[PDB]
Amino acid sequence: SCKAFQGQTLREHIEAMLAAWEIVKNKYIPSIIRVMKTVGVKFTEEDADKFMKTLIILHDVGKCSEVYQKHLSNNEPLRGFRHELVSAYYAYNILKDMFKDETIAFIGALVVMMHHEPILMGQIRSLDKEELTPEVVLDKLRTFNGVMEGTESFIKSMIKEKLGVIPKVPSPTQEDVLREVIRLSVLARHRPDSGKLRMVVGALLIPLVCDYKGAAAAA
Amino acid sequence: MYVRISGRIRLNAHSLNAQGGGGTNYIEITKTKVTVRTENGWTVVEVPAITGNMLKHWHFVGFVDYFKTTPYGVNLTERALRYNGTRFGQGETTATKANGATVQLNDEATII
Amino acid sequence: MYVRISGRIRLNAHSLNAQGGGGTNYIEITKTKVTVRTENGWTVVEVPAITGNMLKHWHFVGFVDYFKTTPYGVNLTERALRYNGTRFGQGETTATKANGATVQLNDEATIIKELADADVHGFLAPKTGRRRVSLVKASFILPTEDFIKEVEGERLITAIKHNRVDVDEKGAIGSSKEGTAQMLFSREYATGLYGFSIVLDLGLVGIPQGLPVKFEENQPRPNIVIDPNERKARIESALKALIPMLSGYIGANLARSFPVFKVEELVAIASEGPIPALVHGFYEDYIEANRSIIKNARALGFNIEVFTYNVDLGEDIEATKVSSVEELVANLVKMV
Amino acid sequence: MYVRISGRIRLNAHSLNAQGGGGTNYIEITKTKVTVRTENGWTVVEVPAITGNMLKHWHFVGFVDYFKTTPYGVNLTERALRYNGTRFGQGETTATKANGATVQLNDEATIIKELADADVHGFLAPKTGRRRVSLVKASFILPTEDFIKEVEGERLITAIKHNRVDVDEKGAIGSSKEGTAQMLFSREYATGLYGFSIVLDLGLVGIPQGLPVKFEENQPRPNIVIDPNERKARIESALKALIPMLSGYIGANLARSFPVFKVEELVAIASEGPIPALVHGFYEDYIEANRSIIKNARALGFNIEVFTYNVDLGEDIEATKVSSVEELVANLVKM
Amino acid sequence: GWIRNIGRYLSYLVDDTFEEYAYDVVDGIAKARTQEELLEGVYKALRLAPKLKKKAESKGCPPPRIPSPEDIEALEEKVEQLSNPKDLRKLAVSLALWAFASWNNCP
Amino acid sequence: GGWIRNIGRYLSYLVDDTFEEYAYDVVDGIAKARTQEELLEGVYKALRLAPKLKKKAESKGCPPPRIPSPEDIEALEEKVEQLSNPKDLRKLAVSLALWAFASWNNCP
Amino acid sequence: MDILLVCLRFPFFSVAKRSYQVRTSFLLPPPSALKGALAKGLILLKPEKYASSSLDEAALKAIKEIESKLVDIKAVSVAPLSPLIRNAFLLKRLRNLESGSNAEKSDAMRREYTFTRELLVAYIFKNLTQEEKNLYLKAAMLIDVIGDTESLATPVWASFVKPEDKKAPLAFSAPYTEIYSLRMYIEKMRVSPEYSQEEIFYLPIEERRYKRIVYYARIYPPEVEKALTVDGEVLGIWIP
Amino acid sequence: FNEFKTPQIDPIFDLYVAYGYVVSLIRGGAKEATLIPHGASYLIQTDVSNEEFRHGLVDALSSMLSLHIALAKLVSDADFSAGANINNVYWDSVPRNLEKLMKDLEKKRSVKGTATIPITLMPSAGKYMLKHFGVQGGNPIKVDLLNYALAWVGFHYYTPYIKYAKGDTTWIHIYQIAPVEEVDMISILSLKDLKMHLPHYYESNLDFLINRRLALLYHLLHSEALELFTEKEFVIHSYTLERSGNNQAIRSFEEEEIGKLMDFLWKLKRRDFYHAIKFIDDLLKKATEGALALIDAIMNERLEGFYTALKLGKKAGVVSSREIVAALEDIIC
DNA sequence: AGACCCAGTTAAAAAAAAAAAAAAA
Ligand code: NI
Ligand code: NI
Repeated sequence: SCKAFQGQTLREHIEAMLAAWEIVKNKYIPSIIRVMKTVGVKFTEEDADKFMKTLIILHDVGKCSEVYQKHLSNNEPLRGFRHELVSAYYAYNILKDMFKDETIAFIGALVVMMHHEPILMGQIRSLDKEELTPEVVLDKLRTFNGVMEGTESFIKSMIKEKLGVIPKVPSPTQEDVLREVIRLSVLARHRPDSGKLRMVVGALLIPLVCDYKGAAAAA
Repeated sequence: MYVRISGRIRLNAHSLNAQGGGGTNYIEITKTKVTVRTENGWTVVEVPAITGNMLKHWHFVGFVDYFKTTPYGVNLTERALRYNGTRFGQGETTATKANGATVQLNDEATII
Repeated sequence: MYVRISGRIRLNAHSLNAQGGGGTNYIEITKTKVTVRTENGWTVVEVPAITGNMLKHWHFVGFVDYFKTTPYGVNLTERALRYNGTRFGQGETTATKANGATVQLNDEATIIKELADADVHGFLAPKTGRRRVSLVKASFILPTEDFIKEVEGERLITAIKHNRVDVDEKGAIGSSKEGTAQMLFSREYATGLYGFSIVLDLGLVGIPQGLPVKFEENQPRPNIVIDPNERKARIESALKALIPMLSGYIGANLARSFPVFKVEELVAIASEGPIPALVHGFYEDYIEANRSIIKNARALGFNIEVFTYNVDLGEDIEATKVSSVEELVANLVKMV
Repeated sequence: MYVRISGRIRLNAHSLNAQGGGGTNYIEITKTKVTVRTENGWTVVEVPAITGNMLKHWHFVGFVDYFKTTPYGVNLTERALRYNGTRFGQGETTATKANGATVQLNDEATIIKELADADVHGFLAPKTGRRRVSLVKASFILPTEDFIKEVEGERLITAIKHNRVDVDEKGAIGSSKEGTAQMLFSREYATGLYGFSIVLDLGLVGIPQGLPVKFEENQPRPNIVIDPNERKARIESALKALIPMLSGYIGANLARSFPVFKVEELVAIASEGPIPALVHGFYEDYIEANRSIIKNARALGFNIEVFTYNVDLGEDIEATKVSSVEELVANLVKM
Repeated sequence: GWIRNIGRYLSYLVDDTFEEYAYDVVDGIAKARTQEELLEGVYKALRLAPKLKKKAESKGCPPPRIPSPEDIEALEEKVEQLSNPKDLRKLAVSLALWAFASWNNCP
Repeated sequence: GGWIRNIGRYLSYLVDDTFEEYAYDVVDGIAKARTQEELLEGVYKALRLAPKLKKKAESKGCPPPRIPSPEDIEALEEKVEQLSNPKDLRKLAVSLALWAFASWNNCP
Repeated sequence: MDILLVCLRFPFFSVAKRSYQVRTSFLLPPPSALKGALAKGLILLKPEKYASSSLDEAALKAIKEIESKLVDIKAVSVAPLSPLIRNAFLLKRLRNLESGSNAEKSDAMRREYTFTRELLVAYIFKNLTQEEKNLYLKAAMLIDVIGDTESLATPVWASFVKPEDKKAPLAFSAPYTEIYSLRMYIEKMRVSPEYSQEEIFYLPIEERRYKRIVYYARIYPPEVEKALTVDGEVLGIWIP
Repeated sequence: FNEFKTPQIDPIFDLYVAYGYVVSLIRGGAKEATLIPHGASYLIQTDVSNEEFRHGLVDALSSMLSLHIALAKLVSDADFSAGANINNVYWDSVPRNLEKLMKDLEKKRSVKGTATIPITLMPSAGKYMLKHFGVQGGNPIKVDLLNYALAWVGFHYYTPYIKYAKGDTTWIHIYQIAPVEEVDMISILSLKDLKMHLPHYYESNLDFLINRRLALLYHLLHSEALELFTEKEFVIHSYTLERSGNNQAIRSFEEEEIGKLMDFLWKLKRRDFYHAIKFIDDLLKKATEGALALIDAIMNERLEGFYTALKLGKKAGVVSSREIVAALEDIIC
């Protein structure tokens, strides 16, 4: 029930991402395993597959938020809204709900929030000088007022299409979304192992941006 | 030299110094608040008034009019004959001369 | 001579002390709160006010104007002749005189001996770091509390449009992109029964602050660096500087405003010695407070004289009903 | 002798106790925080509060002027007659006087006898010790809480920008590149119904702090180092110097601002013996609390007289109708 | 509330697309120590409003619309209890601020 | 109490569109009146230009222009007579002038 | 066992730390300041035993007598009930006390102060005699200044209250040496005046704010078995 | 657990050494830790004795020396050396102190001496302190080398500062943030992120900065104003230092103008940041009269001044978006 | 106590150069 583009269904985008992962996993999985072990959590190949599929099914979930849905309907300006941040919050919630690990949900939310890295970089470059000091002073999550219930129910079904675990993500208001996304951004920006976190988030980001150069034109 | 004049003058049927109330057509005369006791304390009442800036302009007009007849009336602003009181407006580093030239600002004595 | 004048004067249609608008055409009059009773608890309201430095600078203007006529006008700064109240500016060590001489500021005695601007109105030289407090203390002229009570409360300010009528050389009006030099603005004019108070502590004229008293032979005498004639002339000029105050010169924008003045009521005291400052002609308990102050001062045996205009004072204090300020300053300068 | 005055005074358009921004064109008057009751949490209001240091300095100024205008006032410091305030420091060990003779600071009785300014306003000589607290003290002058509550949300602060119009020798107002001093400074003024409370401990003038009494034949008697005439003259001078403060000399910028001064109400309590300080006029129900102090004044039977000005302080207790501060000081100097 | 529409219909005087630039009316509304003068200022705004409508319909841009009556009702019922000058100044300055904003006048 | 809405309705009907009779002189007279006499003349003239509005509404099919209630006139007279202060008088006159311009329910 | 309880509606005080270029003050008056004020009152009453060659040693012996009559060094306590706040005052204070540098050397020091409304001050004694109890009761008044002379003090009333041994939360100061198990404040206020030792005091006063500042008030008092009642409310004074 | 004890000196320097402690602990791990504020104690609860505290401290000190070397006797542009320090002597005392710390705390051994305390770390610091009559020949107050280094790292990394010098005069305004009830590592790292506005940002902006207050507002524009994240609200204490003619002193220790300016900025840019940034930048660039008008509307708060600023906005070609005036009205209340 | 001190200092040593993803177009 979610929509990714103005004339493209988000379910088709999800299945295209899944097919791309299924065809590039043999090439891309060992570096992911190594970096995620370097994060500090041990895991198996099936655990890595489950983690990355939960990441993929929520790569652009925030696209079916109310603001971006209205933008898809009619060309109303986004006014600085970004779907990755809501996607980061969703990824953090479902990741932490069934993995019971704080750092795994942390890295997943950070990498999913960096899916649209260069639009964010361009928005920062036009506006002030520093990047993602808290939601560019409330600008990133300003016009966002909520999401349609059915849309989120959709990804719940997507969860059922990945695994039998029930997703217990709460209804996203403004305050909780702000709190979680600020925690994520601040922890990423300032932390003694910032270099290691940047390396691992880039390693997880490479498969996410692998969706360009042909696989994005069709969608 | 120094002369101070005052007095009372009776006026009637004058729209002298009317602001206009902005761009609207209802031209309203200048009004200023004054204090009159009326045996009940110095109450404030809005009364028609005439700005002293207008008196300055009309004194300028009379001065140039009576300086035209003087044999030494050449030493006057170009706008003086124009009946324009604008002296050294926006972006004016020189003085307009009635002879058809310009005056450079170097000293107040030269200007006067 | 220590003198203190105060009183209440009607005033209207004056643009004194414009705030300047902060760069906008609509320049507004300076206003201050007055905290009027309004028949109940103290309620504050902001009404037009006249700054104290306005009064001090116009006293300086009258002072220099009266030195212009008097023979003892050579011992003055040429900056004063420019109607400029600046003492020495900033970053300036040596000052210039009216005759064109240069005076060093290192020693205060040298400044005081051949000057009066730095004596009557004080001075501050940051370069030398030498400061002398003025003998002229000027209060703020505010509409009285009873006036506010009887007018309840308004803005007390009228906005009047003023325009420039500049045209080009041909006699035409266009936009500023071609060279038009006319431009709009507006002015604020105020009114009310204002009240003023001025203190001339003119007992330190010609007296340096570093060594105020000599005590060479162990007896009290002021350290006057000038002859008594010059000091007397300076005192007379300073007192005569009050003549414009009650007639036509208090504020600024005199060319277009020329604030309208009349001596509604006045009271001045002098004793050639330390005296209480008069309560401002602003407060409700004004005349009673003045009567009590004068009767208490005269009950102590002091040789204080008080002169009142358009007020009965206390119908028992020996104070002659004066006629104007000219004879007031005349008697205050011929009393010694 | 021992005097405690307090009350309410309404002041308008005064730049007393400024800061100047530390060297900026904008001059910042003192602004403090006052906590008051508004039945929705103890609210805090930013309102100016005039310090007691200005009151002490103006008492100093009036005192030195009254000695200047008094033939009996000779023992004064020439570097303190310029309203300096500073009297002694560790860098010097000799007191300088307006005459050609100095004071050797080897003892405390000698400095008490030979300098009245060091008596009334105290002094401090770290080189030779022998400190002496200032006899006259003053409190901070801030608007009363009842007035702030009844004026609800208000800051009581206004600023008027003044300027200097200095012009060089040439008849033209130049820029900063020419050397002119045509520049603005924003003087910040204040209004409101301030409260004052000042203590005058004039019972120790000419009385050394170390030995207030002699006690040789075991009878109570003050140790007056000087003759009673000089002590009486000092009392008269101090009570007369209180007059400029209560009349027109409060704060700073007097030559420019001259705060419009008139006492709205005043309560004073005077006695020969020490008396507790009267409650500051800031509080709402302090006048009745003042009566409590009167009860304390009646706790041990003190010969205390109370002067009222635009107040009653009850009816059962004795009071004195005073029409102006000069009448109050006349009553004080009567005894 | 009821500030959006009054600000939108008051900003037309100072708007660039209208070459009359009634700065004086907005100046009078802005710093008004008493209610009567800010009321006079908004009255002058409403009096110039037909001129703005006429020039808008002559140029081609959509004509401005008179403020809704409920806005006037709210303004009248709020202006009466302006016992303290502070709230009156707050309202006048808020109106002046909303008189300076960007609006979609001529597409 | 009550005079506000009815005065607004009538003054709008006098000033609003779909009438081609735009009388602003009466509105200016009501507004700029330091004394009460000229405010009364202005409101009287506004009330007098009732038959024109009624005839035009009947001719062009517009709803009839409602006339202010007599109690509204009562309240007007009481507050004009009981308020000798020019301040409140000016406030009332300018309030009426403000209510002269209102976008009420015009002709469909 | 009696407690000398005094009410003073003083506006301000200034008691700074080892501070220079600024004088930040304590939130509550220190015991040393209270003892000095009481010694000043005693001297003002009658210098029959406080009069001697020098004022310094006279004050020293007065403070010694006060400490002797008090139970211990950290005995006198202070407790506010009104919200007190800390503000800043810039005054030109002379700094001639430095090495040389003439005597008129003055700089604009930020001599900040603490505003308040009303505080209670309790003195602990050792069953002093009736004559001495009256002398101290009349010495409880005459507190005409607290801290520096720029800010004065004014007592309202004085009383002799009893501990009455009732369990209630406390509000007065207490040393932190013995109070460990008890929103909490703690600093050093130099309980021993210096006239030419190591301890830390605790205060049950929090920070709070209004917009961006701190106005100090009291919340969540600890539990102490020793407390009394006065003026309709309940206060608590620690007893060694 | 260890319950790291912290001595009590003053709730400015003590909060600085607490910031040093917490940053050293968060550097290198220290999970399941908290900061308990006790008015002035500011203690830490962490389950470690001493491994990662050393690791984080040495990492932070290495970063300190690297930044000092990169910035430019051994004067540099570093915040802990000359970016906030007002004394020229500090510009040479800091390098030698850091070199001594490097020579001391690198071979797993404790410190052996002490050091002086500066005005920036503690405004109540000075070589002249009176005891009964006068001052001593030295300075009785001393700070341990470890405490000094932790205070330095907390000052440079956590508390923000605004620097503006006009030819001879130099102004530095440091506004430290303190808790009231409780904080956490999320709050600590948020406060670390609050540290911005690198020392040297002056290329041409001074041409319109002129007034100190205007420069302070412009530099606070690029700062951050969000504190509701931490689940606990904070407080700010600001102190200023001036140097006119090489004379350094204190003229402001507890002043509200920084606080009210910060609140006004937070309540203005909450409804947008792009339009607010554009508006403030344009008025600072060309509508200098509007900038002074806005500062006069904040300093000595008067609402009408805002309008005049908006007036100059039309003189500056500002877009004047819909949400800016809504935020201003919300500020008006 | 007392001195100062507070910003530009300028001979052979070592590598060469295109996306299409969606922002207040
Ligand atoms: Ni995406
Ligand atoms: Ni994608």
